[PDB]
Amino acid sequence: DCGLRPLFEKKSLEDKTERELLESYI
Amino acid sequence: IVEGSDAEIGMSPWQVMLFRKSPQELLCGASLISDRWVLTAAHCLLYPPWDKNFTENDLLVRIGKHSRTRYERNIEKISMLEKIYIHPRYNWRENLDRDIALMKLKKPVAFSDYIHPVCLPDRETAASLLQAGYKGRVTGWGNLKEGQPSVLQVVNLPIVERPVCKDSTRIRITDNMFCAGYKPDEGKRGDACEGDSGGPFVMKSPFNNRWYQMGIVSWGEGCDRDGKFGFYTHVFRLKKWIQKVIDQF
Ligand SMILES: *C[C@@](*)(O)[C@H](CCCNC(N)=[NH2+])NC(=O)[C@@H]1CCCN1C(=O)[C@H](N)Cc1ccccc1
Ligand code: NA
Repeated sequence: DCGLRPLFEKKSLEDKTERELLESYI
Repeated sequence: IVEGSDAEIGMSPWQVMLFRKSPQELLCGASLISDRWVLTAAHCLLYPPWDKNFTENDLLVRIGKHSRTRYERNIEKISMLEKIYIHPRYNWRENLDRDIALMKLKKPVAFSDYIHPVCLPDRETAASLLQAGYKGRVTGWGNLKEGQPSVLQVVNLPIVERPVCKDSTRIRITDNMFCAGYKPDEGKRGDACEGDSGGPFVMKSPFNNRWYQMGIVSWGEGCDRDGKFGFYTHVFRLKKWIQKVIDQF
């Protein structure tokens, strides 16, 4: 049980800036 | 954290706060890697130049804490330390090479919506995510300027090329560190700052949707200065030692 957040990943919900992270991977 | 934003609740559930017991004082950041293990920066615990050399007994840790002023009663947890472990080759005399320490909790903490561990990088996750330009995320209750926040602060910063890191400072850098942040050309700013050491530099894996801690806020010169970059302990480079103290006798 690591790297997955109950109020986010477990809920299939993105926090507000993580897409900034995934986009940087391009 | 300089030029960061307020963290949404539950956004960084592995966030840990290292406090001085007597008297109460927030010392550094840290991160939860298991129910009994907390990872942090060696210098947060041992640094003679600053008359710093703590013992388990001198400190405590707070987890699931969303406010420095209020006490989310059934949310946050306070755990005492049972043992501190500082990397054997931590070089505080020169460049803070191997600025990493492990703290074993007296008793296990219970995971919740507000508390959960961050994953440690495996060989291939690290080979794929550790690329300049790729952004990671740094969190911390540290200084807002070279200024203390009421909410955990977070900043997304790109990993920078080793040569660029090396040329940006006179301090001798090692393979055990990496730097991140924007270039003056880039437009955006942001940086960790004094107080934030020990806190995590994390990245989300596109492969499995999980967050991994790639760095530990280690050092810098000033905060958010153009041409400068914050330095972090390379977690994967030190994975062998982490496992060693963790899996022992
Ligand atoms: C303990 C941490 O809170 C802190 C993090 C500073 C981050 N800076 C930025 N802008 N990202 N670390 C320190 O303050 C360390 C500990 C010892 C002194 N130090 C420094 O960062 C000095 N400013 C530079 C330095 C001195 C000696 C060895 C390495 C770096
Ligand atoms: Na800078």
